[PDB]
Amino acid sequence: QVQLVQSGSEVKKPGSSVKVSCKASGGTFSTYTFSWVRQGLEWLGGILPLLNIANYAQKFQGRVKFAADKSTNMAYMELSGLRSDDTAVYYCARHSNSWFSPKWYFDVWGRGTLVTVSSASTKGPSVFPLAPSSKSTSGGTAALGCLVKDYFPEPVTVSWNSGALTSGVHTFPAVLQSSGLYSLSSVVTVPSSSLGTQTYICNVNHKPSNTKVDKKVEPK
Amino acid sequence: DIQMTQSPSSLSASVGDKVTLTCRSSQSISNYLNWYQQTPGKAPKVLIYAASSLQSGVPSRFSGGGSGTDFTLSISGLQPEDFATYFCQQSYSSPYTFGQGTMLEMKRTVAAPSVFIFPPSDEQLKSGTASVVCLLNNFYPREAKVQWKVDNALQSGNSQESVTEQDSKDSTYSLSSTLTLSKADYEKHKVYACEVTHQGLSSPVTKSFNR
Amino acid sequence: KWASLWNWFDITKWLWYIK
Repeated sequence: QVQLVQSGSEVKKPGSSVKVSCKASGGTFSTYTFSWVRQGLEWLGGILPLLNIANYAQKFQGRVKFAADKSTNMAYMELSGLRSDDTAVYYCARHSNSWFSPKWYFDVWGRGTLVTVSSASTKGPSVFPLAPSSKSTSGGTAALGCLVKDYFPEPVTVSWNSGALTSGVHTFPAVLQSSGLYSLSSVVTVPSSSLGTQTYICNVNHKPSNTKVDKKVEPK
Repeated sequence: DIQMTQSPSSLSASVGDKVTLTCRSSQSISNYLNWYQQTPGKAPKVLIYAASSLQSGVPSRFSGGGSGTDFTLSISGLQPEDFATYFCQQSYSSPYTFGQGTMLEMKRTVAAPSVFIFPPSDEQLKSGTASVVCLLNNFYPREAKVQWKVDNALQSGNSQESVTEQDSKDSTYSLSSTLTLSKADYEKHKVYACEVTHQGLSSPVTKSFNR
Repeated sequence: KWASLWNWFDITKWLWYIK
């Protein structure tokens, strides 16, 4: 199974450059072509490591470069002049081999590299309780949650009761605030008869900032 | 230079249904046309290439057809794992362009949301800010409207909302909306309310609290 | 990076052309 292993997530300021890496695993480059596709899906360009030739989309003229190390079976794309709208997941993808047919397709994909372009620096979230009350009950069931506010960059992981609570949990996609910082919420519906007897704790991990918070959510 | 257009943008269907998705190219591209499937958090995966050839391992319920400018992908007996996003892509000429995607969602009967409201926490108020959260839980269809009111005055530009993907347990959606004010503005008002409009509600529902 | 950026050389179909 020929697979593609990609380099880790990147956070870049506007006007800088980023180099994404893609390593062929379970196989070599051989005669194949490898492209980068970001995410709507958009092809940026690709490289033929065998001959050290690259193609590019005109949209990225003067902004994109490619390289490959045949010894390590690693290919690279450098994207320069970064803009906030370059924020995307960048997939490396192998083309099917044209020796069999020119009507090619992307037959192997990497897992993607998240590239965040922003003037913000890494910041851990504040975690606030969404307390259950009579305004969060619907007859036998109560709602509670945690507001995970003002962090950068993505992602954050939220668990409830260290994983002991999974049913009824909704963790929402983050929104990007006008401040350039992210915010999300995680909620759970529980039996309202459990509020005085069961402890509810939201566990929040923001690896980019080494932030780990456990917040008890109590009624008041 | 070649625009790819897909229709419909979103399709609701049931397990076992037969559906046909369409892709159109702005220029003739012979049969240099590929279909990919993508589920949230995962890279796309090819299903059909050269307009009608099935990639090894792809269930035979998938088929493709077309040559020139009009192309179709048919799923004859949708299975749960087929509820995904589908992209077409031309390999005829650079730049190699993708369609915008068709998302398949699961049908269910209309479900009204349960509405909950959360005042700001004491810990956030101490920091000088106030966020109020309104939760719409387990509703269908996805279309829903939330309107923030502060002492019955309609708010705009100070809130954001997020909607979950379709829940695999019950095929519903959930929505969270956050209204954020400074502590100073928050303490000048009393009644905070979110009003919710949805097909399952005969009339809009308001959840509120007094500061 | 330093591969030759030659859009006139179709890297997606060259093997088919060269047979």
